Amino acid sequence: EVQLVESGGGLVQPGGSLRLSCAASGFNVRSFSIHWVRQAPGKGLEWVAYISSSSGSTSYADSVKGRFTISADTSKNTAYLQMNSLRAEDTAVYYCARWGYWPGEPWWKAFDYWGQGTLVTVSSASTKGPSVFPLAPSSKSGTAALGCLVKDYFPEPVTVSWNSGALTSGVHTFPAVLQSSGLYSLSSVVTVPTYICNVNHKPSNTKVDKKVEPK
Amino acid sequence: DCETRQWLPPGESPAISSVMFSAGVLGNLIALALLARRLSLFHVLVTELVFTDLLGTCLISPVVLASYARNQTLVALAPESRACTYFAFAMTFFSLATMLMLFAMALERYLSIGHPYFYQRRVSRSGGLAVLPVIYAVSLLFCSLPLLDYGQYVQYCPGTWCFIRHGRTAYLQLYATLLLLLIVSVLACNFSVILNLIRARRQLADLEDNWETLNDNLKVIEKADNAAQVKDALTKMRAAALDAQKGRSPEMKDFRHGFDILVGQIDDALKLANEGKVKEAQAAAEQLKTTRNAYIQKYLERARSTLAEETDHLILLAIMTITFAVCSLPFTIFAYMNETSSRKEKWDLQALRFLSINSIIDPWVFAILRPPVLRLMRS
Amino acid sequence: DIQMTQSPSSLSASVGDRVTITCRASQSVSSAVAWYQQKPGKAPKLLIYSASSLYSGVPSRFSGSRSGTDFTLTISSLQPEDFATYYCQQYLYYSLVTFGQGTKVEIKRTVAAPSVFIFPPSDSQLKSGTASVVCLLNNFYPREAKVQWKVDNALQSGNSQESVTEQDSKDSTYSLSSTLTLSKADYEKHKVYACEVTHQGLSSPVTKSFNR
Amino acid sequence: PGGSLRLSCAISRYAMSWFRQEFVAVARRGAFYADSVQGRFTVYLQMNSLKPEDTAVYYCAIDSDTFYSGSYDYWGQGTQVTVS
Ligand SMILES: COc1ccc2cc(OCC3(C(=O)O)CN(C(=O)c4ccc(F)cc4)C3)ccc2c1
Repeated sequence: EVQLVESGGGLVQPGGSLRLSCAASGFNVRSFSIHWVRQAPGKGLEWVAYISSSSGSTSYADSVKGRFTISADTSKNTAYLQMNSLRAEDTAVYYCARWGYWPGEPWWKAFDYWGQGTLVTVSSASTKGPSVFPLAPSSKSGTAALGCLVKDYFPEPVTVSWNSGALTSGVHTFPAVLQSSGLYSLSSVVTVPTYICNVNHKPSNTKVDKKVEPK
Repeated sequence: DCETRQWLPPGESPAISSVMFSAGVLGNLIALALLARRLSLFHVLVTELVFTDLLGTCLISPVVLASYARNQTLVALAPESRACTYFAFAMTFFSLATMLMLFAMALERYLSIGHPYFYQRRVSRSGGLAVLPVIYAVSLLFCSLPLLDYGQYVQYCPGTWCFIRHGRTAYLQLYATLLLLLIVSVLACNFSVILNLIRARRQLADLEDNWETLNDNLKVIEKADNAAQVKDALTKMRAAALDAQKGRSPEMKDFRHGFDILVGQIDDALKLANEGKVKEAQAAAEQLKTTRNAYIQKYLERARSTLAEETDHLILLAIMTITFAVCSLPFTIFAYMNETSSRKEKWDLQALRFLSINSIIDPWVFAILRPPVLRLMRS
Repeated sequence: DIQMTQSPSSLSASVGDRVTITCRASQSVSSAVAWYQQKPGKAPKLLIYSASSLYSGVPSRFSGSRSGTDFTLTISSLQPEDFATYYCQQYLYYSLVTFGQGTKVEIKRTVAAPSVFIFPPSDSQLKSGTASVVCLLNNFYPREAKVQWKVDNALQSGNSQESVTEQDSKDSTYSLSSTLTLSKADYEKHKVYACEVTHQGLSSPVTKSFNR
Repeated sequence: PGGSLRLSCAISRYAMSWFRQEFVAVARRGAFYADSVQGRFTVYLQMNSLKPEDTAVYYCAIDSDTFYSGSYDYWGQGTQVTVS
């Protein structure tokens, strides 16, 4: 069926260049214009670039004029977007779509098929291991709350579990928040009437254990 | 008292019948002349209605004139009140036939607007010419119920005429019910045509506003020089063009195609603007105008005149219907009232008189609605 | 330069209820307005195209209407599979594509009392050099809330990071975490800290304080 | 039991809330009821299907904040309500 696969996204240093690719399957790119949409974390969608492989015209957004270059290859039936002189605002997710040419129905069905999209992150920082800090409740506190706070980890995906997965009731994992220096911080708390919080990081390959005791 | 009276009452004014006969004849002749000066199916139906009214007058008036000439009632001048039946039959016969014709016209208007593709097919004049004998035969078969022991005729008279009997005979109630049903059907058809014409006027006004917006955007493109203003005007023009094709005839297969050609060219111009070509874009706009003069100007003109004629005919029909109501509502109301009371208040006579003046009012209103009727189309 | 303005930004309802979303365009667009449904952690999907017809594949519960320059998306009956973010988009031209501000339908329930907890920085976190005080808000149905930091009976502006989770599968109760970051000197000089929570459902703002 | 008393309070851009002395209901610009209030009452607080365990004073409050942050400062005097 009609499918659009994006690739080439990841981590890019500020001022560098990145080449994103959109491969179509089930149709030919010479009969449908290729559009790119960008979505920031905690925001909506935004059109960034468009190309029409039938005539060869291209268009970009007013905020991205002079920095992005879109092209299409009919021999490989795909689209390539080159990005130069990036900035911190370029941390988003890109999706590829097709919009039909004007005559008739294909134009009206705008963005009928959306691709999976890829994540792009522009940040100038080095990878750091997950520094886990336990959170202890008061000594007096019926129900109690035990938490563990991980800080100063640059890569996004990290896993936090309680009792090596045995205790999975009442575990609340908050989304990571980016700090000013560029390092993420996450907190995992649980409500209980030995409790070990294990934090494993995929890129840094670091596993940290901690024991929380009432104050 | 009329049934026992066999002599003309002294002091009765005979000028009323002669004046009505002369007015009806003059109106029918004027209507026939005006129709001969001009055919559409509605005009043929109007001509047949005028001819039916003329025949009704020419069959009714000589009996009334002979009644005054012989100074005797219909029961006296003719054996066993034969005329008192025949006249009454005539007084009913056309009273139905013309009425049916009205409905036919209304139905035509419905078939004109309610089913456009059904009317677009070849409708030869033979259909309208054959409608008249069918209506005549139906009216004769319906009015043939009296004289066969089903219905009777009595003399509700000031001294000159006869009509149907109200009593055990149920023919009068059925006739009044048929007249009321025909009036309701004509009113429903008129309201449906009114709603459809209002919708058509709204669509035409929207199309005219879209065309005016297109012309304004084209003038802005021609006068502008900056790329931003040209791009904004092109966007507005494309939006107005897409807001005009929203309203399956063969010509409708080209008009829509013409808009597709237009919008396409607009897109081309926008591309030129994204390329920074100003003069070229202007040339593109010129091409746009050419396409407009090639494909769109004609459709608008056709839409205007069509609707015009439509409204004209509509108003005509409406006036006619009003007349018919003023002529037949009194009669239906009398039919439903109690015979005793109907005589006690002397209501029936009045209704009959109205029916009679119907034959005078039906043709003349036509001569009243001359082709210079645009004032009324102004509303 | 069409700027789509979407008035509905946050609405809560249950299954079987009718939902109405309104989209307004800065410029007159005939029919180039579409609605898209994006799930959390998934790609969007077209629901209604040209504001009149329905997409081939989407359920018939969604409908579109137009009035002047205002477009309306109507959902007759909600379902557990229709709880996602909604976006309005204009496609009048290839180079003129502008999205709205978004609309995410939520599951409504009974308002409860938020449980507020406070967590001071640990000893290892103080040895690291940066002290982080945590204020936890658990089990409050309405997301709309406010947390204020007070040190020595003095309000703090800035340097506070808030994180709110999504609705749980069992009960639609959000979780909020407020982190206040300071240095070792600021933690040692100041005596007490506190976080005050103001939220619908509480007569008085709930304060949670800690003293070193 | 079975009372159908109605309570009124003395706006458009702000939100209104009712309390029992415990939160009752809130009218925003949707309407969010409490645990025992959901289904029984309707918010003008149209109280219906009363029960004898609801005999307490009902107050009124107006949210000053425009983001529904739950900031109540214009607390009304309240009206005494007794069921059965
Ligand atoms: C239906 O097709 C025709 C055509 C011509 C007709 C002529 C008629 O004339 C007979 C009358 C007379 O004058 O002798 C008129 N009559 C009145 O009672 C009367 C008085 C005033 C008034 F305004 C209307 C009527 C009896 C009667 C029916 C006619 C019917």
